[PDB]
This record gives sequence, structure tokens and C-alpha cells, in this order.
Amino acid sequence: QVQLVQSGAEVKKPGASVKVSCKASGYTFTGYYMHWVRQAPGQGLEWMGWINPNSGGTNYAQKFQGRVTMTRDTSISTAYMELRSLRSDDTAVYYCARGWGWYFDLWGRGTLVTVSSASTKGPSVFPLAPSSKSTSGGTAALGCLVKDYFPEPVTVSWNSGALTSGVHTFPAVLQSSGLYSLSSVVTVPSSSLGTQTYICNVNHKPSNTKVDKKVEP
Amino acid sequence: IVLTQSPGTLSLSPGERATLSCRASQSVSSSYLAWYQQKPGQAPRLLIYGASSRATGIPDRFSGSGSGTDFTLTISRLEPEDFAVYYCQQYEFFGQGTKLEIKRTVAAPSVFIFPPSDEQLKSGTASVVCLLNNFYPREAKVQWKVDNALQSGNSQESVTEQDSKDSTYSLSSTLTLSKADYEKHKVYACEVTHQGLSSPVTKSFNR
Repeated sequence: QVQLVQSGAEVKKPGASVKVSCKASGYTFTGYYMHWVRQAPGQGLEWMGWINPNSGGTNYAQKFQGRVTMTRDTSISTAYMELRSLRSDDTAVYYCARGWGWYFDLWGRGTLVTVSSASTKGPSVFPLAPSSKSTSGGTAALGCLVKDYFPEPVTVSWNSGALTSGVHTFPAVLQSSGLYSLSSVVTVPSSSLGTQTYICNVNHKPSNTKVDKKVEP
Repeated sequence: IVLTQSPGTLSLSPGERATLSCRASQSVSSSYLAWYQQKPGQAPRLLIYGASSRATGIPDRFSGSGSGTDFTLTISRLEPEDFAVYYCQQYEFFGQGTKLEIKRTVAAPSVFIFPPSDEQLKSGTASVVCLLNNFYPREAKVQWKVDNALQSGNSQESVTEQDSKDSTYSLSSTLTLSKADYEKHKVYACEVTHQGLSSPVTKSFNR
């Protein structure tokens, strides 16, 4: 199988450096250039550079010259991208892509690199209680508020994944505090508020935080 | 340095024909234009190379065509899997991306408001949440009013991806205040506007 496997997500302070790895398999690693493309959350794709795995020769985008270094280790078919002097706007998913010429036909799954002065922190989970203010027709709305965590991502399930219909989990927002926040909501029949319990399950792996929060009227 | 794609957003129903445009840069040759698809949480996926040749495995409803600087990606019959973001590429230059969304009938939002929890108030902060549920199109406006005074700069909003079942959007707007500020005021309200609403909808509560 033809595959590119990248190293895990990183969390860095501004001014630090990160080295991402990209191991190829299923093809001759030295017969194709390897490119690095990054994508900031909610934004477009940005080409960084390429490396010729057979020569080590490189070519970097102008805005990365002197900060980035791409290398390879053919004995283990791995490509490396080191970005130094990290700044917050370097927060992005970094992809390695095989260069079938200038066509990127094989991609890695990406590596999230977060650059912020914030320290890893688990979320506070607060209920968004239902009431008359959250009732329309026979349909009520309830949710959980996952506030002040760093870095991305968090996952939210309801009743351990037994409740899926009507669920809306919003993309995280980066608050001016440097911490993230999101809410998860679900609409249910207003008659089941007295018979069916509702628990949101929040998991924030980066800080190994697991919180179950019962949401009551 | 960034290629131009049009439109920014294309709204169509499944089974319709989609045409996306990309204007290559004149400084560099255009014979090597490529198109990519990207779905949420996934790496981009090569669709078209050489301006008009399909990548392996790509269904034949995708086709490419191009002159010297104007290139087009055509999807003949949109399947529900085809709605995503599409990028063009020319050497080291990527396009700004075009989002292909499902077009449905206009649906006005259902507005709900949530006060802060007593738990959060114990810590010294108060978050008020205004929920706009299952609406279309994506454009909406939320205005916060505390004791009938317009707020600004203390709210952030988030929007879901298009719902896979009913193709609607949902929007969250969170007003953040300190406990002290929150307890100085009485009425908290969010006013919602949307092309499906004949008049603004207001939801409020009394601390």
C-alpha cells in the first residue's frame, strides 16, 4: 500500500522549533520529490517547499527562507521538516505530499502544530440548562459549554454516544485569552426532560481531561 | 501568490451541474494546473491534473477544461459526497478555495437563549449563549442587548458545518462577562435577523 505517515501533533511556545517527520512506504522513496504544505484552521493551503530525497536539495517559499530546513533519511524512507522561530500564525496543519511532478497525488494525514504562549489546560464544562427560554413547540434545547481549554481538539458525545439525532457541536473559537471554547447542543422533546437524563461527555486528550456533565432543567 | 477561484461559495442541489473557475497566474506556465478536493478533517485529494486529466479512481462526473489562463472544474451530477472545498494549484501557488454547499429552501432560525450556570458564576465569569438552530442560508445577524443597551466586542460566534440530514446551519453566539458586570444588569437579550424572518426575533431572560 502506498502511504505517508506523519508524526503526532505538537504544542510549541513562540520562538521554539518543531520537527515533523513523514515516513513513506509502498514506493521508491528517492524517485519522487517530497513537498510540505500547511493549512491554518479555517484557511487555505500554503506551499512551503520541496526536497529531493535522492539529493537533499531543497527549495523553500520566500517567507520561510532561513527559518525552515527539510532533510531526509533514505535508510528509513523518512522526510523531515524543521520550522524554527515559531510564531502564533504558524499554527496550522502541516502536510507532507509526494510530488508526482508538481501534482500532489499522495498526502499524509497532517500534523497539527499549535504555537501559543498558552499552556495546555483542560476545559471547564458548564451545563446549558433547558427551560421555557429554550423551548419551541414540544422541542427543548440543551447543551454543554466547553470553555477555556488549550490546545485543540476536544470531542463531545451525548449519553456515551447513544444520542446523535439533533446534536450540533460547534467549531471551537479562539478567545482573546488564548484559550479555546465551544458548546454542544441537542434539541429533544420537551416531554422527555422529566424521564430521560442527558449527559454530555467531553474528552480533551492533550491534557487527558475527561468530564461527564449532567444537564438538568 | 494566491490564485483566484470563483465563486467563493457555490450552492447547488444534489444532481445538478457544478462549474468552478480558477484564474492561473500569467508569470508561470499554466499547462500544469491541478484541482483538489478537501473534506473536513482530511488531507486534500487530487482530482484533475494537466488541467483536463482525471486522477486515478476519480469518477467521470469530474472533468477539467482550460484555455491559457481561465480553467474550469465541472461536476456533471453532484452526489452528496461531492459537497466540500475545491482548490486549484499551479506549481507552488494554490487557489483561495471554493466551498460547494447544498442548496435548500430558506429556513428561519429557531432562537434559544441560555443563562450562565451557577457553577460558572462561582468561579467569577458569566457566559450567556444564544443559539440559532437549523436555518438557511448561512447569513445571519445576532445583536446582544443588556438592559436594552447594545453591546459590542464581548461576543464571539461559531457556525456548524452544513447538516447532512436537512442541510441547515446552526449558529452559537456567546456573550462573556465578569460576575460583577453580570450582576449589575437585569435583562439579557439577543436579537436575531435573517432573510427568512419577517421581523427580528428577540429572546431574553431576567437574572
